[PDB]
Amino acid sequence: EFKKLDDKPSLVDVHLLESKVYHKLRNLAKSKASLTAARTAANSIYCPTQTVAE
Amino acid sequence: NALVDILPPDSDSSISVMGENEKPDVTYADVGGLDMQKQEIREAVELPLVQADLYEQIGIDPPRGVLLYGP
Amino acid sequence: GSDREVQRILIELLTQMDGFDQSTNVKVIMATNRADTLDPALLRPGRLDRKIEFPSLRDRRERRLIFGTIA
Amino acid sequence: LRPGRIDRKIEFPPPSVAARAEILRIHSRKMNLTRGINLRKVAEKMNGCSGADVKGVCTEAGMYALRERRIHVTQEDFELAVGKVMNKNQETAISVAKLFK
Amino acid sequence: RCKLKLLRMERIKDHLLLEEEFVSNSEILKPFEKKQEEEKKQLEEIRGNPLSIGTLEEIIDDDHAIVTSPTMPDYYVSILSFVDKELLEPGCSVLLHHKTMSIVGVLQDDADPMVSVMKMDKSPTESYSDIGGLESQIQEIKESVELPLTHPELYEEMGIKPPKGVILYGAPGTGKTLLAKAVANQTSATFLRIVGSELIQKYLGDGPRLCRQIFKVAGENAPSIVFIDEIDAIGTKRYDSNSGGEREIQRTMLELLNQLDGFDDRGDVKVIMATNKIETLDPALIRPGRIDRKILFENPDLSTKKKILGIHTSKMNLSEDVNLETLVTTKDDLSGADIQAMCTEAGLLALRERRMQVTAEDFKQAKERVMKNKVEENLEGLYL
Amino acid sequence: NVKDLKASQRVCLRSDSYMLHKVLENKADPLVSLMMVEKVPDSTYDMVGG
Ligand SMILES: Nc1ncnc2c1ncn2[C@@H]1O[C@H](COP(=O)(O)OP(=O)(O)OP(=O)(O)O)[C@@H](O)[C@H]1O
Ligand SMILES: [Mg+2]
Repeated sequence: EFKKLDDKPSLVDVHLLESKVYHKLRNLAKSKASLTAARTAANSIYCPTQTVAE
Repeated sequence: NALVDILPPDSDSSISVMGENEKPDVTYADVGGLDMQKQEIREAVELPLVQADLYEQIGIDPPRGVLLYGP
Repeated sequence: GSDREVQRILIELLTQMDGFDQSTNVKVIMATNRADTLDPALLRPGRLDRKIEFPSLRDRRERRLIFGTIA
Repeated sequence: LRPGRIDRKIEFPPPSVAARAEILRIHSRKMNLTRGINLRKVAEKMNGCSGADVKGVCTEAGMYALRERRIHVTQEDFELAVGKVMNKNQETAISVAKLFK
Repeated sequence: RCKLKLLRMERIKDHLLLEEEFVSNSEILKPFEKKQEEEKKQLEEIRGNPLSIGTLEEIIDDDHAIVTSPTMPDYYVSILSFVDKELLEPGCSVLLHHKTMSIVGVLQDDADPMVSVMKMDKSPTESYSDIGGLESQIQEIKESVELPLTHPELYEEMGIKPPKGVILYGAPGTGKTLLAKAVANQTSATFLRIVGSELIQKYLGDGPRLCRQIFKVAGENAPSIVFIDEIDAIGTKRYDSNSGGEREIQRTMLELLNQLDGFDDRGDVKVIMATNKIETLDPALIRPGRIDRKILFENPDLSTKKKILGIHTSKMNLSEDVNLETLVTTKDDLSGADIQAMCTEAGLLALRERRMQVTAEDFKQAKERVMKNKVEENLEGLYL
Repeated sequence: NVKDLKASQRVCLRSDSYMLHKVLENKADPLVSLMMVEKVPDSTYDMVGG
């Protein structure tokens, strides 16, 4: 929904949560896919130190 | 001057392969930045080698040649 | 005539570039150092579809990477 | 432009939104989408100015479904693809980003 | 209508030409006489098999020449001496024998694609009175270009040298471009036509060589009319700055003086120049005695505009609607290309109807569009 | 023969003296030089649709 409302650096977090959920369900295919998305989104410069650490 | 034998499409090379005999001196552990182009080069190069059929079963045409340009 | 041999060689690139297409292989990679040397029958899609730009500006995390991999 | 040598002069409009939807639809029959993805919906997110801009939404969307690794092009790909081209559309409408370095 | 019979008369003679020629070849051609048969025996003795074209560099006067072949070895050739020893000159293409090289013979003509550009491939079927009107400014091109070639009789009577050259200029759409093509259709003299925008190349020094060629062909062909279409396109047109530019423009101008008359003393060439910018031309070219009378064109007046519109409406279908006489009235000292564009556009309005009657209504709608290229390609519109 | 031979027809020659032998089935077309080196497909009106 927040792709209609995209202005958000707060979906960077949502991607990282998404990766953790998939990892513990023990699929690494889509844990990798979301993690890749999260790396791309943090390449743009607004990200906290905490956010980069996660 | 007559066609008396043939030569295979392997022999009469311009120069042999350098991708199964020699190997380049660069990997992406010694590439730093250009992360923006790093997303673009695996679309073009890496995905058709592993399975060219990905594009076809989606129904999008695979890109043709890659131009790299810059200063 | 000698400059027409150069042109004849470019024409064979087009012929073999077209013939190669829709095959498992990676369609030809070529790089340039000046993007003012192109022609409108070389840069045209069906020979060069994808255009990976190379900047010198990038951004602060990606320039950070270049200092760090050579470090 | 001397009159006597030109007897037809044909303009091409930067599209309507009625025209911009049908250009999406011509390209989407090459593609395989998930059923229930309206392309009238995509053309209204766009404002475009060429039939290439909407040709690039279709292209970018099928490269996003390439990354995803599903056969079907998803509805998610067409949200993101609109926004990629729209950003690129508005970034040559300022003074022009370079296409050749 | 009813020219059918004239078409059939013409046709019948074409049928008779086809017939007589075919039958003549077949056992009455030249197959059974000894002044061909015994002459060719000893013609073929010294002829090949290969006939190995050469390029004639220079002659030597002892019955030899130095040729350089296209295949790269030179030969110091002899000359058999039945082909007429001195009738061959540098730039000729020569037939050399398959063995020891003698000039077996000499080819006159070898078609280059570079004289194709000048030479015609189409006939300009519109001739006199399809450019009708300007009947006072056609006595300065058919009393000094067409007419001396047709009648040297009148010019033997006065003596002195016949007229040489003309320059046409005036406002666009006064028929300037077609006038030249219309006098050369009728005389049937050697019509070279060269565009003004091909003299300027993005390559240097080979520009003047092209212009030099054009007049050598003219002098080689005794009755000669050279239309240089557009030589205002030499001072408004330039490419790159290292092979176009000023230097190129100076060189070409000067080449043309030598060609046209200069020192050459060549065959009678009439020159016809279309221009409307008459200071792109040398102060050694717009003096007369090379270009004798000068022709000014003004826009045709109202009764001349009746003549111009009458060429166009013989092709137009007509109606009881049509009123020609009011179409002229609105136009005031306007060009004959506006009138030509109105009727072509009036036929475009007919076509849209999908009807084959062209009426007064179709002409007047097209008249307002034709005057719109003069009031709205002007963005001030009404003079501010 | 010369009435069965014509301009822009590729021939075969036999190098005994370059004796014209047969016509060559394939000959060059200069228009294909232009269009091929350019490379330009045909379209229908469905790729202008809209
Ligand atoms: N007197 C006329 N009668 C018939 N048609 C004319 C006449 N004058 C000009 N036209 C037409 O006007 C058009 C342009 O004139 P033309 O090309 O002969 O030379 P121009 O005066 O150099 O003009 P331009 O090169 O700008 O068209 C042609 O289609 C020609 O047939
Ligand atoms: Mg003209």
